[PDB]
Amino acid sequence: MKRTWQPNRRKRAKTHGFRARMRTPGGRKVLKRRRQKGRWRLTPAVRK
Amino acid sequence: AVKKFKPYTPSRRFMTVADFSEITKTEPEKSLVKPLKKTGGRNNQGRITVRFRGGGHKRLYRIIDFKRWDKVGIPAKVAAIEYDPNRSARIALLHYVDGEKRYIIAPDGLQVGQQVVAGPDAPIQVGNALPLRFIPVGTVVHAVELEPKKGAKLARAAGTSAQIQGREGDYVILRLPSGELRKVHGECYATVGAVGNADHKNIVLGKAGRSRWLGRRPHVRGAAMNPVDHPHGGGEGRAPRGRPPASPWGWQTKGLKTRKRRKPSSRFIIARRKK
RNA sequence: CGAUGUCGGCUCGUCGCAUCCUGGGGCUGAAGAAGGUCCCAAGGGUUGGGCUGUUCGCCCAUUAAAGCGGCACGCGAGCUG
RNA sequence: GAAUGCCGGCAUGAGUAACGAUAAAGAGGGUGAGAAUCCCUCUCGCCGUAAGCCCAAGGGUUCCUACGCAAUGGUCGUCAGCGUAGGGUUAGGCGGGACCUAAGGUGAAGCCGAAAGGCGUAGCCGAAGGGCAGCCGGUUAAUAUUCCGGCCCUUCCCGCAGGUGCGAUGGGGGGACGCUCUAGGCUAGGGGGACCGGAGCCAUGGACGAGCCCGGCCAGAAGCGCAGGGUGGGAGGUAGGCAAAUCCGCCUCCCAACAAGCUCUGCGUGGUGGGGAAGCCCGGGUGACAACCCCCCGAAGCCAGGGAGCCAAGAAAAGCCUCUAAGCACAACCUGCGGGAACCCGUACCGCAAACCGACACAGGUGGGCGGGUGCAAGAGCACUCAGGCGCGCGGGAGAACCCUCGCCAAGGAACUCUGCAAGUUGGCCCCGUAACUUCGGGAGAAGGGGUGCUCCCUGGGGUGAUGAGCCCCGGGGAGCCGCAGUGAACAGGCUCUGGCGACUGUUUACCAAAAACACAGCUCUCUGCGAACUCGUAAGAGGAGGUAUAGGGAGCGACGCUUGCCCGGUGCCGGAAGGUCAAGGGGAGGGGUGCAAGCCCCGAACCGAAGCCCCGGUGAACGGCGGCCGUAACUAUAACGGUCCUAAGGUAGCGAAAUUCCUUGUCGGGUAAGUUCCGACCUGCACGAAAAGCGUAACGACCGGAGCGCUGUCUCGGCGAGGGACCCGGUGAAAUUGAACUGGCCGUGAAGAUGCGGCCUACCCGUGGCAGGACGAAAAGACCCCGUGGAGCUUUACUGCAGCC
RNA sequence: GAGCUAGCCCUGGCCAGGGUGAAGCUGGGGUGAGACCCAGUGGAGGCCCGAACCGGUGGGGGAUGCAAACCCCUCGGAUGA
RNA sequence: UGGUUCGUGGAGCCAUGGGGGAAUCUGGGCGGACCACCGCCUAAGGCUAAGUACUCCGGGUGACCGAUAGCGCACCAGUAC
RNA sequence: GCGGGGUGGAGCAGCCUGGUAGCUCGUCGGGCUCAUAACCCGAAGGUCGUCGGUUCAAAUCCGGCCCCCGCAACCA
RNA sequence: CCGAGGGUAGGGCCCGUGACUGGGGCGAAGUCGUAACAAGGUAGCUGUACCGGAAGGUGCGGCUGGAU
RNA sequence: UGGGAGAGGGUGGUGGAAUUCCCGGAGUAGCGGUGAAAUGCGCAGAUACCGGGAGGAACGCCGAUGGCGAAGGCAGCCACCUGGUCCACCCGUGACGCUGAGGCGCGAAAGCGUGGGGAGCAAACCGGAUUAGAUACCCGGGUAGUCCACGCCCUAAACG
Ligand SMILES: [K+]
Ligand SMILES: [Mg+2]
Ligand SMILES: [Mg+2]
Ligand SMILES: [Mg+2]
Ligand SMILES: [Mg+2]
Ligand SMILES: [Mg+2]
Ligand SMILES: [Mg+2]
Ligand SMILES: [Mg+2]
Ligand SMILES: [Mg+2]
Ligand SMILES: [Mg+2]
Ligand SMILES: [Mg+2]
Ligand SMILES: [Mg+2]
Ligand SMILES: [Mg+2]
Ligand SMILES: [Mg+2]
Ligand SMILES: [Mg+2]
Ligand SMILES: [Mg+2]
Ligand SMILES: [Mg+2]
Ligand SMILES: [Mg+2]
Ligand SMILES: [Mg+2]
Ligand SMILES: [Mg+2]
Ligand SMILES: [Mg+2]
Ligand SMILES: [Mg+2]
Ligand SMILES: [Mg+2]
Ligand SMILES: [Mg+2]
Ligand SMILES: [Mg+2]
Ligand SMILES: [Mg+2]
Ligand SMILES: [Mg+2]
Ligand SMILES: [Mg+2]
Ligand SMILES: [Mg+2]
Ligand SMILES: [Mg+2]
Ligand SMILES: [Mg+2]
Ligand SMILES: [Mg+2]
Ligand SMILES: [Mg+2]
Ligand SMILES: [Mg+2]
Ligand SMILES: [Mg+2]
Ligand SMILES: [Mg+2]
Ligand SMILES: [Mg+2]
Ligand SMILES: [Mg+2]
Ligand SMILES: [Mg+2]
Ligand SMILES: [Mg+2]
Ligand SMILES: [Mg+2]
Ligand SMILES: [Mg+2]
Ligand SMILES: [Mg+2]
Ligand SMILES: [Mg+2]
Ligand SMILES: [Mg+2]
Ligand SMILES: [Mg+2]
Ligand SMILES: [Mg+2]
Ligand SMILES: [Mg+2]
Ligand SMILES: [Mg+2]
Ligand SMILES: [Mg+2]
Ligand SMILES: [Mg+2]
Ligand SMILES: [Mg+2]
Ligand SMILES: [Mg+2]
Ligand SMILES: [Mg+2]
Ligand SMILES: [Mg+2]
Ligand SMILES: [Mg+2]
Ligand SMILES: [Mg+2]
Ligand SMILES: [Mg+2]
Ligand SMILES: [Mg+2]
Ligand SMILES: [Mg+2]
Ligand SMILES: [Mg+2]
Ligand SMILES: [Mg+2]
Ligand SMILES: [Mg+2]
Ligand SMILES: [Mg+2]
Ligand SMILES: [Mg+2]
Ligand SMILES: [Mg+2]
Ligand SMILES: [Mg+2]
Ligand SMILES: [Mg+2]
Ligand SMILES: [Mg+2]
Ligand SMILES: [Mg+2]
Ligand SMILES: [Mg+2]
Ligand SMILES: [Mg+2]
Ligand SMILES: [Mg+2]
Ligand SMILES: [Mg+2]
Ligand SMILES: [Mg+2]
Ligand SMILES: [Mg+2]
Ligand SMILES: [Mg+2]
Ligand SMILES: [Mg+2]
Ligand SMILES: [Mg+2]
Ligand SMILES: [Mg+2]
Ligand SMILES: [Mg+2]
Ligand SMILES: [Mg+2]
Ligand SMILES: [Mg+2]
Ligand SMILES: [Mg+2]
Ligand SMILES: [Mg+2]
Ligand SMILES: [Mg+2]
Ligand SMILES: [Mg+2]
Ligand SMILES: [Mg+2]
Ligand SMILES: [Mg+2]
Ligand SMILES: [Mg+2]
Ligand SMILES: [Mg+2]
Ligand SMILES: [Mg+2]
Ligand SMILES: [Mg+2]
Ligand SMILES: [Mg+2]
Ligand SMILES: [Mg+2]
Ligand SMILES: [Mg+2]
Ligand SMILES: [Mg+2]
Ligand SMILES: [Mg+2]
Ligand SMILES: [Mg+2]
Ligand SMILES: [Mg+2]
Ligand SMILES: [Mg+2]
Ligand SMILES: [Mg+2]
Ligand SMILES: [Mg+2]
Ligand SMILES: [Mg+2]
Ligand SMILES: [Mg+2]
Ligand SMILES: [Mg+2]
Ligand SMILES: [Mg+2]
Ligand SMILES: [Mg+2]
Ligand SMILES: [Mg+2]
Ligand SMILES: [Mg+2]
Ligand SMILES: [Mg+2]
Ligand SMILES: [Mg+2]
Ligand SMILES: [Mg+2]
Ligand SMILES: [Mg+2]
Ligand SMILES: [Mg+2]
Ligand SMILES: [Mg+2]
Ligand SMILES: [Mg+2]
Ligand SMILES: [Mg+2]
Ligand SMILES: [Mg+2]
Ligand SMILES: [Mg+2]
Ligand SMILES: [Mg+2]
Ligand SMILES: [Mg+2]
Ligand SMILES: [Mg+2]
Ligand SMILES: [Mg+2]
Ligand SMILES: [Mg+2]
Ligand SMILES: [Mg+2]
Ligand SMILES: [Mg+2]
Ligand SMILES: [Mg+2]
Ligand SMILES: [Mg+2]
Ligand SMILES: [Mg+2]
Ligand SMILES: [Mg+2]
Ligand SMILES: [Mg+2]
Ligand SMILES: [Mg+2]
Ligand SMILES: [Mg+2]
Ligand SMILES: [Mg+2]
Ligand SMILES: [Mg+2]
Ligand SMILES: [Mg+2]
Ligand SMILES: [Mg+2]
Ligand SMILES: [Mg+2]
Ligand SMILES: [Mg+2]
Ligand SMILES: [Mg+2]
Ligand SMILES: [Mg+2]
Ligand SMILES: [Mg+2]
Ligand SMILES: [Mg+2]
Ligand SMILES: [Mg+2]
Ligand SMILES: [Mg+2]
Ligand SMILES: [Mg+2]
Ligand SMILES: [Mg+2]
Ligand SMILES: [Mg+2]
Ligand SMILES: [Mg+2]
Ligand SMILES: [Mg+2]
Ligand SMILES: [Mg+2]
Ligand SMILES: [Mg+2]
Ligand SMILES: [Mg+2]
Ligand SMILES: [Mg+2]
Ligand SMILES: [Mg+2]
Ligand SMILES: [Mg+2]
Ligand SMILES: [Mg+2]
Ligand SMILES: [Mg+2]
Ligand SMILES: [Mg+2]
Ligand SMILES: [Mg+2]
Ligand SMILES: [Mg+2]
Ligand SMILES: [Mg+2]
Ligand SMILES: [Mg+2]
Ligand SMILES: [Mg+2]
Ligand SMILES: [Mg+2]
Ligand SMILES: [Mg+2]
Ligand SMILES: [Mg+2]
Ligand SMILES: [Mg+2]
Ligand SMILES: [Mg+2]
Ligand SMILES: [Mg+2]
Ligand SMILES: [Mg+2]
Ligand SMILES: [Mg+2]
Ligand SMILES: [Mg+2]
Ligand SMILES: [Mg+2]
Ligand SMILES: [Mg+2]
Ligand SMILES: [Mg+2]
Ligand SMILES: [Mg+2]
Ligand SMILES: [Mg+2]
Ligand SMILES: [Mg+2]
Ligand SMILES: [Mg+2]
Ligand SMILES: [Mg+2]
Ligand SMILES: [Mg+2]
Ligand SMILES: [Mg+2]
Ligand SMILES: [Mg+2]
Ligand SMILES: [Mg+2]
Ligand SMILES: [Mg+2]
Ligand SMILES: [Mg+2]
Ligand SMILES: [Mg+2]
Ligand SMILES: [Mg+2]
Ligand SMILES: [Mg+2]
Ligand SMILES: [Mg+2]
Ligand SMILES: [Mg+2]
Ligand SMILES: [Mg+2]
Ligand SMILES: [Mg+2]
Ligand SMILES: [Mg+2]
Ligand SMILES: [Mg+2]
Ligand SMILES: [Mg+2]
Ligand SMILES: [Mg+2]
Repeated sequence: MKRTWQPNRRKRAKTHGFRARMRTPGGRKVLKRRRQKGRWRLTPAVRK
Repeated sequence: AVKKFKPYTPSRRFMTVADFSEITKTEPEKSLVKPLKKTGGRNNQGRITVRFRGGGHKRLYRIIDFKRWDKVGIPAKVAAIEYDPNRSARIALLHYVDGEKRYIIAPDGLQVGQQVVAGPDAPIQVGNALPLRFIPVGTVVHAVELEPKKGAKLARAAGTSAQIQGREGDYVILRLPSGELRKVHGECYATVGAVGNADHKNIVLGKAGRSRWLGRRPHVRGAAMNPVDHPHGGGEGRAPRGRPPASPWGWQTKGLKTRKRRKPSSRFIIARRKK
């Protein structure tokens, strides 16, 4: 059937994108948390 | 009149539509229309704040002149009478001798080609707007301001009207469409005559779709819901109310008066409404 | 109760006998024929339909007879639902 | 040594299931260590409104070539979307940006919030909407509207010339709009051609033919032509379009007006540039100096901002045109011409799939465009087939049971079963014909029947031509011919009668319920006078609504017809400047502590004192409720009638063994040979009843009963056949489960159902195909049940609080 | 976290072919004028049949699946909520 | 109302959202309701090292571990997935 | 299995709170009327379901038995 | 070709009959009330509407075939 | 041709008395109703009185045994539109007449549909009396309806 993952590059960057994270306290905390963990990528990769 | 159909489909059996006899122009004045922003009953939080709304026909908002005392003493010609989707009334296109074109809601019996005028010295004839004090007591009137210069707020719906009952100091006594008796300031403008298109209420939608065309989404009874949703929710099989009939939000909805008693306007309301 | 699937139907049998029919009998208020009643007998047999989910039961048309029970109310790693 | 323990390793099941659509293969020749599987050829089959092609998402080098086969590939592999290396994506015109706005987002000003933050007009951002300039062909192994060739065009900059009151983020016009139907003319596309060009072809009985097979175009500026969109001209006044205005708007006048003119597109032509098949010679050469014409069909596409009708009344902003303001009129803008300038990103490849979403090379899911021909009434349906693409990445055998999908069946014809479940039957089109009842629409495809092919003769009307031939579209009548059968194949209703429910089309439990449930137009109650009520929010602010009682919220009821009774004691709600109660506060008769005292301090009665409650009323389409015993009629039975107890009042009309009836398969009728169902009745209604509506109702229903007809493999009752499996061989090779096992029957025993204990009986060792009685077989720490001072959802006149409101 | 799903908002797109024949308009009859009747034209509709497309009614298969919802046959809607 | 051991308690102290609202030393606060006496202190402005907390980093040391341990990671790990 | 009830002839008080049986109808007797009904005036009639126990004393309180009507009977 | 007729299918009319139901007509002395006839003790009658055990009552209009 | 009387019809307007309600003022212990009463209303200030408003329906006196109309029926007053009818003059046309199965129209009250309106009245309904009963007559309330517009219904002691 139709499944849950319907990739959409714009939707990805707009929802989980770096600029989206930064615009919000919780999202900055995400970036902070992910940096502190030493995540190689802070934000999902998407080709714009 | 109101137009009936032959029962050539189940829905067409009872459906009635407006006769559109008074309509002389079938497109609006381009400079007097802005796009209407459909809400879907959602407020700026994106929350449904009025239920069961949306999906209706696209509409363009016709700017309506609810002041009229802008152009005092300047008469206008009733150039056309048109369809307005945003209200029950008809709207009359005015071509002022000024060159300015505006809309008013069209009063009953108002005729295309006639002249109308606004002001204290205006004649007492249909389509003219005057401050209430200069209008004879007992005269039928619509599009009445509630406060001076604040805009026509009263009796604007199709077939509605108010009647001037008398005078008291700086205020006049109106009988509003609701039957409520009220003190309205004398300096409030109003148009002599009743709102036209009285047959509006004789319209039988006929079928569900007609409701949807109007942006009125299906309304679901509380009785048909579950207790999480609504005080009338639950019960095995059908249930009677089982409590005082109530809203989804729990307040009582059969007789429970809800206007604020301490409202400053209570001093100006002579008699509560009718039936 | 870290599960022994629960009615009935179907299918498939198999067993018991308190025997429904067939076989052998005694007694009879057994003339004959047909019955009643008991005893011996489990070899085989024991129909098709209307109604109900029905087991059962009533009814129809027959029949030598249209038996009653057990097998986890036999049988859902066989099926039905 | 155990924790259904944790991590890992390795077993068992087992050479077992399976190897992923039943569209299908066979042979020859290559390559190579090795080939059913890679390459080539021929034959066969499949798709062809796709299973072909193009585009967008998404993917990200998967593209091309070379060299490879460890792993990946459900087998194999020499092949590959795999490994390694090299190469490949070219734009002013395509897309996106350097343009515009949409919802929304963000947000000068501003508002709000303990903080974080929430808002918010303008502005900005934001597209698959608007606006905007490239078409045809050639080329590469791989890119092409991008490179090249021809023919075109856009913007910016500067210069020249002519013109002009030039000048904007300002004003104005315009952009600018739905749905259904649709005219005229074109094209795209298609069919035919006795015409034109073309390698050849004469087979096997005939055919050298007016034969067969193949092809008969594409792009193109100005101009002209055809069709169409858009647009009135002039003057006078002007007070509106937040300044201005010669513009727009309004008034008046003349001129003219389904014309024309001017303008703008589509189409045809058009200098020019292309392209060009079958066949046989190895993607190429040839054909070829290819020809490149006529007729017909013809769009849903084009002219397109066309027209008509309708109600539900159908974006914005820029580009563009016009107007004026600062300014400026050496400027500046317009027009034409010339030269120069024109950036950033995408561009490979897959793209209904083996490269996207599904853990897989997964029978699933994925928007837009093109989608040829013939026939069947039409069509995107159906069968075949073109272009093109495929035979689905395990095979070879065999010809059991059994399973799946499939075909047929004598006689019967639902006897099967909970049920005609399933499968039959019916099946398109034309004609004839069609009942109750009805809301006059319908019920209708009711039912039921006839016709249907092919050949010859005669003929009627239309489209295109021209009024005619030819072509094409409907037809009508004659006479014939063949078959078992003519919508000869594929696709294409079984019908009827009668109840229950719901009016109806719709909606729902994604993934066990599609229903009688939800919605529904309609009805009635109730709230709400507008800074509405109500909703979200601490707030600001929003929705409501740029609405105004013919409007909005809430609730019930559920088209329609006829209706909707009595109870206001209780609860609810509504009304009630009395009275009773009532908190803070006001008051301070009067006490009290301390102080040598003034004083300080504490307590404190009467009275005044809000809502709320109490109290007086009203209120049912508000919550709800609508009796008991006993007796009486010139037969019995019954009780129109009476007596009496209680009630706030005692169930009205209608309907009733019901979707409700316990007794119950009530009784009686109907239908049947037989009817626990059904239909109709009756009424002592365990336990109907009037908007949680009552009783009806045409039409409708993949709803649920009952019946008949039709027809059948459902059945009596089974048989045979087909293919895909099951079986055999080669290849690859799982799984849950598993204390260990050397794992028989009976009668016992045993924690009460024993392969494992006793006694007896039986039994050589080991498998294969099958069956499912047992291993209280597997699976899931029973969802029922109880327990726990476990949890959660839900309720309320349980408790206690909180919002909200007073 | 609304790339699934539910609603709403904004902007686009899709719906072969056939059937039925409402209003209106015209003509005719009618009448004092009418209502009305007839015929033609017309092309309405949560109208009818039926693909795409959206569904998911009944049955079978599947059930360590092709698939953690699929396949076949069948069936609902298909200008509209 | 909050803080303190103080949960309304005889509830002072400190802090303050609301109402009322002084004085400048003969002023004012405090010593646990209050009053008297005896005393303590000087509100309504601000600053101030050190002694204290911590270990991302460097070093030293262990009756700490020794690759299922020790950090999640001894290894190209916040990686592959 | 649980509740309520049994009292002049009929229907209901009294029982709770022991001593005292009452209301309406009916029945009888007398009136009015030509007569009946209505109406008027009088009167009777229960020993309280039944047996036991408590009490000085039982319709009353308690227990058992007959009765008479209601209500229940769920999880499978 | 026509064709008696047989068969299939659906209509129309008529008659008989049917659980039950609806009132009607008649039936020596049944139960309840007393609506009408005398102003019948509320003048009657009436068309219609609603209601009630029943006659009946009531509303709105009408009539006199009513007043004394 | 000239003239007359008339609640004939239709439309729009508009006037006063009264009833009810509401507000304001004054005022107190009852008012109301009946055969007599009760219910009901009233110290929460009713009745009775004066002033203010709102609203609906019906038109007193004239008014008669009267007039009009085909009937049903028609009554404050104004205006507009319109029918019928009588008279007079003796002008015109020359039997153009009478009746009328069907048709068609009109048709009191009640009733019905969709709206509006609703003061008074009042079926139904409730209550208080009466009564053996009283689903009646009398009393206190009260919903349809009475009223308007449009559409139906088409009956009558539609009678002279
Ligand atoms: K249970
Ligand atoms: Mg996933
Ligand atoms: Mg994207
Ligand atoms: Mg996108
Ligand atoms: Mg997106
Ligand atoms: Mg973002
Ligand atoms: Mg890194
Ligand atoms: Mg992130
Ligand atoms: Mg209609
Ligand atoms: Mg109109
Ligand atoms: Mg605009
Ligand atoms: Mg927002
Ligand atoms: Mg938001
Ligand atoms: Mg709401
Ligand atoms: Mg909404
Ligand atoms: Mg309008
Ligand atoms: Mg609408
Ligand atoms: Mg609803
Ligand atoms: Mg529910
Ligand atoms: Mg919720
Ligand atoms: Mg709730
Ligand atoms: Mg409820
Ligand atoms: Mg119920
Ligand atoms: Mg319920
Ligand atoms: Mg409630
Ligand atoms: Mg509220
Ligand atoms: Mg009011
Ligand atoms: Mg158990
Ligand atoms: Mg088990
Ligand atoms: Mg179980
Ligand atoms: Mg004998
Ligand atoms: Mg004998
Ligand atoms: Mg014997
Ligand atoms: Mg035997
Ligand atoms: Mg049986
Ligand atoms: Mg049994
Ligand atoms: Mg039985
Ligand atoms: Mg015998
Ligand atoms: Mg048993
Ligand atoms: Mg069993
Ligand atoms: Mg089973
Ligand atoms: Mg079973
Ligand atoms: Mg079941
Ligand atoms: Mg151990
Ligand atoms: Mg395990
Ligand atoms: Mg093995
Ligand atoms: Mg095995
Ligand atoms: Mg598989
Ligand atoms: Mg395969
Ligand atoms: Mg090959
Ligand atoms: Mg390999
Ligand atoms: Mg290698
Ligand atoms: Mg592999
Ligand atoms: Mg391999
Ligand atoms: Mg594989
Ligand atoms: Mg090799
Ligand atoms: Mg270029
Ligand atoms: Mg630049
Ligand atoms: Mg922008
Ligand atoms: Mg913001
Ligand atoms: Mg953005
Ligand atoms: Mg764009
Ligand atoms: Mg472009
Ligand atoms: Mg071009
Ligand atoms: Mg200019
Ligand atoms: Mg517009
Ligand atoms: Mg439309
Ligand atoms: Mg055309
Ligand atoms: Mg063709
Ligand atoms: Mg001007
Ligand atoms: Mg100006
Ligand atoms: Mg050549
Ligand atoms: Mg035109
Ligand atoms: Mg147009
Ligand atoms: Mg805008
Ligand atoms: Mg100069
Ligand atoms: Mg110019
Ligand atoms: Mg740049
Ligand atoms: Mg490219
Ligand atoms: Mg596609
Ligand atoms: Mg692929
Ligand atoms: Mg594969
Ligand atoms: Mg696939
Ligand atoms: Mg066809
Ligand atoms: Mg294959
Ligand atoms: Mg074999
Ligand atoms: Mg057969
Ligand atoms: Mg048969
Ligand atoms: Mg049957
Ligand atoms: Mg069977
Ligand atoms: Mg069934
Ligand atoms: Mg059946
Ligand atoms: Mg067929
Ligand atoms: Mg037929
Ligand atoms: Mg033939
Ligand atoms: Mg069909
Ligand atoms: Mg039934
Ligand atoms: Mg339903
Ligand atoms: Mg339905
Ligand atoms: Mg549902
Ligand atoms: Mg479901
Ligand atoms: Mg579910
Ligand atoms: Mg699920
Ligand atoms: Mg299912
Ligand atoms: Mg359905
Ligand atoms: Mg409905
Ligand atoms: Mg209704
Ligand atoms: Mg809220
Ligand atoms: Mg608004
Ligand atoms: Mg509903
Ligand atoms: Mg309902
Ligand atoms: Mg009917
Ligand atoms: Mg009550
Ligand atoms: Mg009350
Ligand atoms: Mg009450
Ligand atoms: Mg009711
Ligand atoms: Mg109650
Ligand atoms: Mg009653
Ligand atoms: Mg019954
Ligand atoms: Mg019942
Ligand atoms: Mg029963
Ligand atoms: Mg029976
Ligand atoms: Mg029986
Ligand atoms: Mg019987
Ligand atoms: Mg049944
Ligand atoms: Mg009975
Ligand atoms: Mg209810
Ligand atoms: Mg109810
Ligand atoms: Mg019914
Ligand atoms: Mg029906
Ligand atoms: Mg259905
Ligand atoms: Mg078979
Ligand atoms: Mg086979
Ligand atoms: Mg392998
Ligand atoms: Mg035992
Ligand atoms: Mg054992
Ligand atoms: Mg042993
Ligand atoms: Mg032993
Ligand atoms: Mg077994
Ligand atoms: Mg088993
Ligand atoms: Mg556990
Ligand atoms: Mg357990
Ligand atoms: Mg469990
Ligand atoms: Mg238990
Ligand atoms: Mg415990
Ligand atoms: Mg608990
Ligand atoms: Mg969504
Ligand atoms: Mg989405
Ligand atoms: Mg079509
Ligand atoms: Mg069509
Ligand atoms: Mg149509
Ligand atoms: Mg349809
Ligand atoms: Mg398509
Ligand atoms: Mg299915
Ligand atoms: Mg089926
Ligand atoms: Mg199955
Ligand atoms: Mg499954
Ligand atoms: Mg499928
Ligand atoms: Mg359809
Ligand atoms: Mg204490
Ligand atoms: Mg304290
Ligand atoms: Mg102290
Ligand atoms: Mg403070
Ligand atoms: Mg001091
Ligand atoms: Mg202090
Ligand atoms: Mg101190
Ligand atoms: Mg002290
Ligand atoms: Mg101190
Ligand atoms: Mg100080
Ligand atoms: Mg320090
Ligand atoms: Mg160690
Ligand atoms: Mg060591
Ligand atoms: Mg480690
Ligand atoms: Mg270790
Ligand atoms: Mg480390
Ligand atoms: Mg680790
Ligand atoms: Mg990672
Ligand atoms: Mg007592
Ligand atoms: Mg006593
Ligand atoms: Mg005598
Ligand atoms: Mg007497
Ligand atoms: Mg004693
Ligand atoms: Mg005693
Ligand atoms: Mg005693
Ligand atoms: Mg329970
Ligand atoms: Mg014959
Ligand atoms: Mg009488
Ligand atoms: Mg009488
Ligand atoms: Mg009398
Ligand atoms: Mg009388
Ligand atoms: Mg009389
Ligand atoms: Mg009675
Ligand atoms: Mg009455
Ligand atoms: Mg008389
Ligand atoms: Mg007083
Ligand atoms: Mg003469
Ligand atoms: Mg003469
Ligand atoms: Mg009337
Ligand atoms: Mg009438």
